[PDB]
Amino acid sequence: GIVLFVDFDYFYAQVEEVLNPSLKGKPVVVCVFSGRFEDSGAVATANYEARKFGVKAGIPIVEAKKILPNAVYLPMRKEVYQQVSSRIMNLLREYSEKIEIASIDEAYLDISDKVRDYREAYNLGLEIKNKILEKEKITVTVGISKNKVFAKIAADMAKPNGIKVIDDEEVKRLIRELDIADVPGIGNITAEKLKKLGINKLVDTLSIEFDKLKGMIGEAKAKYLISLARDEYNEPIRTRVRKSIGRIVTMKRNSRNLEEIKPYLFRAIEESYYKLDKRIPKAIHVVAVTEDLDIVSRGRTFPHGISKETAYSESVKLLQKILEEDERKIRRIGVRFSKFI
DNA sequence: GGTTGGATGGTAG
DNA sequence: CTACCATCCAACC
Ligand SMILES: [Ca+2]
Repeated sequence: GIVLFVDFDYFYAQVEEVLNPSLKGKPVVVCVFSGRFEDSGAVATANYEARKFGVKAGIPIVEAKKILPNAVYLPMRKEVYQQVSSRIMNLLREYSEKIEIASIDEAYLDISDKVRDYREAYNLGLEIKNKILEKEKITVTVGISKNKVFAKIAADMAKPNGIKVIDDEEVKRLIRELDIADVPGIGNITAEKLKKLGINKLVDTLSIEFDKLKGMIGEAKAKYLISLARDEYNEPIRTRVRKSIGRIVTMKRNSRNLEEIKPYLFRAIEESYYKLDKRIPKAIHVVAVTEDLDIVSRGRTFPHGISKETAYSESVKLLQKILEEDERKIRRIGVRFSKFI
Protein backbone atom coordinates (compact mmCIF):
# COMPACT_ATOMS: atom_id res chain seq x y z
CA GLY A 1 0.00 0.00 0.00
CA ILE A 2 1.88 3.04 -1.38
CA VAL A 3 0.17 6.42 -1.88
CA LEU A 4 1.30 9.31 -4.10
CA PHE A 5 -0.62 12.46 -3.01
CA VAL A 6 -0.13 15.68 -4.95
CA ASP A 7 -1.08 19.19 -3.87
CA PHE A 8 -0.93 22.51 -5.81
CA ASP A 9 0.98 25.20 -3.92
CA TYR A 10 -1.12 28.27 -2.88
CA PHE A 11 -2.79 27.30 -6.13
CA TYR A 12 -5.25 30.06 -7.03
CA ALA A 13 -2.84 32.84 -6.09
CA GLN A 14 -0.07 30.83 -7.80
CA VAL A 15 -1.88 30.70 -11.17
CA GLU A 16 -2.29 34.51 -11.13
CA GLU A 17 1.50 34.60 -10.64
CA VAL A 18 2.25 32.48 -13.71
CA LEU A 19 -0.40 34.28 -15.78
CA ASN A 20 0.95 37.76 -15.02
CA PRO A 21 4.57 36.97 -14.26
CA SER A 22 5.00 40.64 -13.18
CA LEU A 23 2.87 39.75 -10.15
CA LYS A 24 5.40 37.52 -8.39
CA GLY A 25 7.68 37.25 -5.33
CA LYS A 26 5.10 39.52 -3.75
CA PRO A 27 1.85 39.57 -1.78
CA VAL A 28 -0.92 38.11 -3.98
CA VAL A 29 -4.44 37.76 -2.69
CA VAL A 30 -7.07 35.87 -4.64
CA CYS A 31 -10.45 37.21 -3.58
CA VAL A 32 -14.20 36.53 -3.74
CA PHE A 33 -15.75 39.95 -3.65
CA SER A 34 -19.39 39.59 -2.38
CA GLY A 35 -20.59 42.86 -3.96
CA ARG A 36 -21.65 45.14 -1.06
CA PHE A 37 -20.09 48.27 0.50
CA GLU A 38 -16.87 49.38 -1.30
CA ASP A 39 -15.32 45.89 -1.44
CA SER A 40 -16.34 43.12 0.98
CA GLY A 41 -16.01 39.34 0.73
CA ALA A 42 -13.31 36.92 1.84
CA VAL A 43 -9.92 35.57 0.78
CA ALA A 44 -9.81 32.29 -1.13
CA THR A 45 -6.02 32.17 -1.46
CA ALA A 46 -2.82 34.05 -0.91
CA ASN A 47 0.78 33.11 -1.84
CA TYR A 48 3.29 32.57 0.96
CA GLU A 49 4.58 36.12 1.10
CA ALA A 50 0.98 37.15 1.60
CA ARG A 51 0.12 34.56 4.30
CA LYS A 52 3.36 35.24 6.25
CA PHE A 53 1.70 38.36 7.61
CA GLY A 54 -1.59 36.56 8.34
CA VAL A 55 -3.52 37.00 5.11
CA LYS A 56 -5.09 33.58 4.75
CA ALA A 57 -8.22 32.04 3.24
CA GLY A 58 -11.65 32.95 4.63
CA ILE A 59 -10.84 36.22 6.39
CA PRO A 60 -12.76 39.46 5.70
CA ILE A 61 -10.96 41.40 2.95
CA VAL A 62 -10.70 44.57 5.09
CA GLU A 63 -8.20 42.80 7.37
CA ALA A 64 -6.27 41.56 4.38
CA LYS A 65 -6.47 45.24 3.39
CA LYS A 66 -5.47 46.37 6.93
CA ILE A 67 -2.48 44.06 7.22
CA LEU A 68 -1.43 44.13 3.60
CA PRO A 69 -2.76 47.19 1.80
CA ASN A 70 0.66 46.80 0.13
CA ALA A 71 -0.61 43.56 -1.36
CA VAL A 72 -2.02 42.78 -4.78
CA TYR A 73 -5.70 41.91 -4.77
CA LEU A 74 -7.06 39.88 -7.68
CA PRO A 75 -10.59 38.52 -8.25
CA MET A 76 -11.37 34.87 -8.44
CA ARG A 77 -11.77 33.42 -11.89
CA LYS A 78 -12.45 29.92 -10.52
CA GLU A 79 -13.25 28.84 -14.08
CA VAL A 80 -9.68 29.63 -15.08
CA TYR A 81 -7.90 27.70 -12.41
CA GLN A 82 -10.24 24.84 -13.14
CA GLN A 83 -8.96 24.88 -16.73
CA VAL A 84 -5.32 24.77 -15.63
CA SER A 85 -6.14 22.31 -12.88
CA SER A 86 -7.78 19.68 -15.10
CA ARG A 87 -4.74 19.69 -17.33
CA ILE A 88 -2.62 18.60 -14.32
CA MET A 89 -4.84 15.60 -13.41
CA ASN A 90 -3.94 14.22 -16.89
CA LEU A 91 -0.27 14.17 -16.02
CA LEU A 92 -1.04 12.68 -12.64
CA ARG A 93 -2.98 10.05 -14.54
CA GLU A 94 -0.34 8.93 -17.02
CA TYR A 95 1.79 7.59 -14.19
CA SER A 96 -0.97 5.61 -12.40
CA GLU A 97 -4.60 4.88 -13.36
CA LYS A 98 -6.30 4.98 -9.93
CA ILE A 99 -6.38 8.76 -9.66
CA GLU A 100 -8.61 9.88 -6.75
CA ILE A 101 -9.10 13.61 -7.42
CA ALA A 102 -10.31 15.77 -4.54
CA SER A 103 -10.22 19.58 -4.52
CA ILE A 104 -9.22 21.57 -7.58
CA ASP A 105 -5.70 21.71 -6.12
CA GLU A 106 -5.26 18.07 -5.03
CA ALA A 107 -5.18 14.39 -5.98
CA TYR A 108 -4.00 10.94 -4.91
CA LEU A 109 -2.34 8.07 -6.82
CA ASP A 110 -2.25 4.46 -5.62
CA ILE A 111 1.00 3.70 -7.47
CA SER A 112 1.53 0.33 -5.78
CA ASP A 113 2.16 -1.18 -9.27
CA LYS A 114 4.82 0.98 -10.92
CA VAL A 115 6.99 0.98 -7.88
CA ARG A 116 8.71 -1.89 -6.16
CA ASP A 117 9.60 0.26 -3.12
CA TYR A 118 9.71 3.83 -1.68
CA ARG A 119 13.10 4.71 -3.17
CA GLU A 120 11.41 4.42 -6.55
CA ALA A 121 8.39 6.48 -5.48
CA TYR A 122 10.66 9.47 -4.64
CA ASN A 123 12.14 9.18 -8.13
CA LEU A 124 8.62 9.20 -9.59
CA GLY A 125 7.55 11.97 -7.25
CA LEU A 126 10.31 14.03 -8.74
CA GLU A 127 9.15 13.04 -12.20
CA ILE A 128 5.59 14.24 -11.67
CA LYS A 129 6.85 17.38 -9.93
CA ASN A 130 9.17 17.90 -12.91
CA LYS A 131 6.46 17.38 -15.53
CA ILE A 132 3.90 19.71 -13.89
CA LEU A 133 6.52 22.49 -13.61
CA GLU A 134 7.78 21.99 -17.15
CA LYS A 135 4.42 22.09 -18.89
CA GLU A 136 2.41 24.53 -16.68
CA LYS A 137 5.19 26.18 -14.58
CA ILE A 138 3.39 25.30 -11.33
CA THR A 139 5.38 24.11 -8.29
CA VAL A 140 3.51 21.43 -6.33
CA THR A 141 4.27 19.46 -3.15
CA VAL A 142 4.06 15.66 -3.34
CA GLY A 143 3.70 13.55 -0.21
CA ILE A 144 4.13 9.82 0.21
CA SER A 145 3.32 7.10 2.80
CA LYS A 146 0.98 4.13 3.29
CA ASN A 147 -2.36 5.96 3.14
CA LYS A 148 -4.17 9.04 1.83
CA VAL A 149 -3.74 10.57 5.26
CA PHE A 150 -0.04 9.96 5.85
CA ALA A 151 0.43 10.80 2.18
CA LYS A 152 -1.23 14.19 2.83
CA ILE A 153 0.53 14.94 6.10
CA ALA A 154 3.94 14.31 4.50
CA ALA A 155 2.96 17.05 2.04
CA ASP A 156 1.70 19.24 4.87
CA MET A 157 5.25 18.89 6.17
CA ALA A 158 7.56 20.35 3.45
CA LYS A 159 4.50 22.24 2.01
CA PRO A 160 5.81 24.86 -0.41
CA ASN A 161 7.60 23.32 -3.38
CA GLY A 162 8.65 20.10 -1.63
CA ILE A 163 8.82 16.29 -1.45
CA LYS A 164 8.90 13.87 1.54
CA VAL A 165 8.53 10.10 2.14
CA ILE A 166 6.98 8.84 5.38
CA ASP A 167 7.99 5.13 5.54
CA ASP A 168 6.56 2.84 8.26
CA GLU A 169 8.91 4.00 11.06
CA GLU A 170 7.86 7.69 10.76
CA VAL A 171 4.26 6.52 10.42
CA LYS A 172 4.44 5.41 14.05
CA ARG A 173 6.29 8.40 15.55
CA LEU A 174 3.80 10.83 14.06
CA ILE A 175 0.80 9.24 15.81
CA ARG A 176 2.41 9.92 19.17
CA GLU A 177 3.57 13.48 18.46
CA LEU A 178 1.19 14.53 15.65
CA ASP A 179 -1.45 16.98 16.86
CA ILE A 180 -5.15 16.54 16.05
CA ALA A 181 -4.96 20.02 14.46
CA ASP A 182 -2.41 18.71 11.92
CA VAL A 183 -4.69 15.72 11.01
CA PRO A 184 -6.29 16.16 7.63
CA GLY A 185 -10.07 16.34 7.50
CA ILE A 186 -10.03 17.81 11.02
CA GLY A 187 -10.59 21.54 10.74
CA ASN A 188 -9.80 23.71 13.71
CA ILE A 189 -13.23 23.72 15.45
CA THR A 190 -13.05 19.94 16.00
CA ALA A 191 -9.48 20.43 17.25
CA GLU A 192 -10.35 23.28 19.63
CA LYS A 193 -13.32 21.23 20.86
CA LEU A 194 -10.83 18.44 21.45
CA LYS A 195 -8.10 20.92 22.53
CA LYS A 196 -10.30 22.24 25.37
CA LEU A 197 -10.97 18.83 26.90
CA GLY A 198 -7.29 18.17 27.68
CA ILE A 199 -7.02 16.51 24.26
CA ASN A 200 -4.14 17.34 21.90
CA LYS A 201 -2.20 14.61 20.06
CA LEU A 202 -3.96 11.96 17.97
CA VAL A 203 -2.96 8.98 20.14
CA ASP A 204 -4.72 10.54 23.21
CA THR A 205 -7.99 9.48 21.54
CA LEU A 206 -7.10 5.93 22.56
CA SER A 207 -7.27 6.95 26.23
CA ILE A 208 -10.89 8.08 25.96
CA GLU A 209 -14.28 6.30 25.75
CA PHE A 210 -16.12 5.98 22.41
CA ASP A 211 -19.58 7.18 23.36
CA LYS A 212 -17.83 10.11 24.98
CA LEU A 213 -16.61 11.05 21.50
CA LYS A 214 -19.63 10.66 19.19
CA GLY A 215 -21.08 12.65 22.07
CA MET A 216 -19.02 15.68 21.03
CA ILE A 217 -17.27 15.31 17.64
CA GLY A 218 -19.41 12.55 16.11
CA GLU A 219 -18.88 9.09 14.65
CA ALA A 220 -17.13 9.48 11.29
CA LYS A 221 -14.42 11.58 13.03
CA ALA A 222 -14.57 9.60 16.26
CA LYS A 223 -13.71 6.37 14.44
CA TYR A 224 -11.61 8.12 11.82
CA LEU A 225 -9.34 9.44 14.54
CA ILE A 226 -9.30 6.20 16.55
CA SER A 227 -8.45 4.20 13.40
CA LEU A 228 -5.25 6.17 12.62
CA ALA A 229 -4.27 6.17 16.28
CA ARG A 230 -4.66 2.40 16.02
CA ASP A 231 -3.14 2.73 12.53
CA GLU A 232 -5.89 0.58 10.92
CA TYR A 233 -6.65 3.33 8.37
CA ASN A 234 -5.43 2.31 4.90
CA GLU A 235 -8.75 2.66 3.00
CA PRO A 236 -9.20 2.89 -0.75
CA ILE A 237 -8.10 5.34 -3.45
CA ARG A 238 -11.34 5.71 -5.39
CA THR A 239 -12.56 8.63 -7.49
CA ARG A 240 -14.84 11.35 -6.12
CA VAL A 241 -18.17 12.53 -7.51
CA ARG A 242 -20.45 15.53 -7.03
CA LYS A 243 -23.95 15.42 -5.54
CA SER A 244 -24.71 19.11 -4.93
CA ILE A 245 -24.06 21.97 -7.33
CA GLY A 246 -25.11 25.43 -6.07
CA ARG A 247 -24.54 29.18 -5.86
CA ILE A 248 -25.81 31.43 -3.04
CA VAL A 249 -25.28 35.03 -4.21
CA THR A 250 -25.33 38.16 -2.05
CA MET A 251 -28.29 40.53 -2.62
CA LYS A 252 -28.16 44.36 -2.57
CA ARG A 253 -29.75 44.44 0.90
CA ASN A 254 -32.56 42.75 2.99
CA SER A 255 -35.94 42.15 1.26
CA ARG A 256 -39.37 40.67 2.26
CA ASN A 257 -40.58 40.93 -1.35
CA LEU A 258 -41.18 38.23 -3.97
CA GLU A 259 -40.25 40.48 -6.86
CA GLU A 260 -37.07 41.88 -5.24
CA ILE A 261 -35.45 38.51 -4.74
CA LYS A 262 -36.52 36.87 -8.04
CA PRO A 263 -33.70 38.06 -10.39
CA TYR A 264 -31.05 37.14 -7.80
CA LEU A 265 -32.76 33.77 -7.47
CA PHE A 266 -32.96 33.42 -11.25
CA ARG A 267 -29.31 34.57 -11.61
CA ALA A 268 -28.34 31.69 -9.33
CA ILE A 269 -30.33 29.09 -11.32
CA GLU A 270 -28.58 30.53 -14.39
CA GLU A 271 -25.00 30.08 -13.21
CA SER A 272 -25.98 26.86 -11.43
CA TYR A 273 -26.76 25.57 -14.91
CA TYR A 274 -23.35 26.71 -16.16
CA LYS A 275 -21.80 24.32 -13.60
CA LEU A 276 -23.87 21.18 -14.37
CA ASP A 277 -23.00 20.79 -18.01
CA LYS A 278 -24.65 17.82 -19.82
CA ARG A 279 -25.71 16.36 -16.43
CA ILE A 280 -29.27 16.60 -15.10
CA PRO A 281 -30.40 16.67 -11.44
CA LYS A 282 -33.45 15.18 -9.80
CA ALA A 283 -33.69 17.53 -6.81
CA ILE A 284 -33.66 21.25 -6.07
CA HIS A 285 -33.20 23.32 -2.87
CA VAL A 286 -33.65 27.08 -2.54
CA VAL A 287 -31.36 28.45 0.17
CA ALA A 288 -31.81 31.65 2.13
CA VAL A 289 -29.50 33.33 4.62
CA THR A 290 -31.50 35.91 6.51
CA GLU A 291 -31.15 39.26 8.27
CA ASP A 292 -28.91 37.54 10.84
CA LEU A 293 -27.36 34.17 9.92
CA ASP A 294 -30.23 31.72 10.03
CA ILE A 295 -30.43 29.33 7.07
CA VAL A 296 -33.87 28.53 5.65
CA SER A 297 -33.83 25.65 3.09
CA ARG A 298 -36.98 24.25 1.47
CA GLY A 299 -36.67 21.75 -1.38
CA ARG A 300 -38.34 19.24 -3.67
CA THR A 301 -37.42 15.82 -5.10
CA PHE A 302 -38.68 14.47 -8.46
CA PRO A 303 -38.79 11.02 -10.10
CA HIS A 304 -37.32 12.70 -13.22
CA GLY A 305 -34.57 15.29 -13.90
CA ILE A 306 -35.32 19.01 -13.74
CA SER A 307 -35.29 21.45 -16.70
CA LYS A 308 -34.12 25.09 -16.28
CA GLU A 309 -37.59 26.64 -16.85
CA THR A 310 -39.08 24.04 -14.46
CA ALA A 311 -36.16 25.01 -12.26
CA TYR A 312 -37.24 28.72 -12.19
CA SER A 313 -40.97 28.45 -11.26
CA GLU A 314 -40.37 25.58 -8.88
CA SER A 315 -37.72 27.75 -7.24
CA VAL A 316 -40.32 30.50 -6.64
CA LYS A 317 -42.95 28.22 -5.12
CA LEU A 318 -40.12 26.89 -2.91
CA LEU A 319 -39.31 30.60 -2.16
CA GLN A 320 -42.90 31.64 -1.60
CA LYS A 321 -42.91 28.89 1.09
CA ILE A 322 -39.99 30.63 2.85
CA LEU A 323 -42.17 33.74 3.44
CA GLU A 324 -45.21 32.23 5.38
CA GLU A 325 -42.84 30.54 7.85
CA ASP A 326 -39.95 32.96 7.93
CA GLU A 327 -40.95 36.56 8.71
CA ARG A 328 -37.40 37.99 8.91
CA LYS A 329 -35.95 40.00 6.01
CA ILE A 330 -33.63 37.85 3.81
CA ARG A 331 -30.02 38.83 3.05
CA ARG A 332 -28.61 36.04 0.87
CA ILE A 333 -30.13 33.61 -1.63
CA GLY A 334 -29.49 30.62 -3.91
CA VAL A 335 -30.30 27.16 -5.17
CA ARG A 336 -28.90 23.62 -5.04
CA PHE A 337 -29.02 20.47 -7.26
CA SER A 338 -28.87 17.10 -5.51
CA LYS A 339 -29.47 13.62 -6.84
CA PHE A 340 -28.09 13.05 -10.36
CA ILE A 341 -28.74 10.43 -13.04
C1' DG B 1 -32.31 0.37 6.68
C1' DG B 2 -34.14 2.73 3.17
C1' DT B 3 -35.88 8.06 1.54
C1' DT B 4 -37.35 12.82 1.39
C1' DG B 5 -38.18 16.65 5.34
C1' DG B 6 -35.18 20.87 7.02
C1' DA B 7 -31.61 23.07 10.44
C1' DT B 8 -27.34 23.80 11.66
C1' DG B 9 -22.16 23.19 11.78
C1' DG B 10 -17.43 21.89 10.00
C1' DT B 11 -13.99 21.46 6.37
C1' DA B 12 -12.09 23.64 2.80
C1' DG B 13 -10.09 27.02 -1.70
C1' DC C 1 -17.55 34.91 1.37
C1' DT C 2 -18.56 30.76 -2.09
C1' DA C 3 -19.02 25.74 -2.33
C1' DC C 4 -20.19 21.11 -0.77
C1' DC C 5 -20.49 17.69 2.44
C1' DA C 6 -21.60 15.87 6.51
C1' DT C 7 -24.58 15.75 10.36
C1' DC C 8 -28.76 15.19 13.35
C1' DC C 9 -34.30 15.19 14.85
C1' DA C 10 -38.61 13.75 12.18
C1' DA C 11 -41.73 11.42 9.41
C1' DC C 12 -42.47 7.05 7.42
C1' DC C 13 -42.23 2.75 3.66
CA1 LIG D 1 -5.24 21.53 -1.01
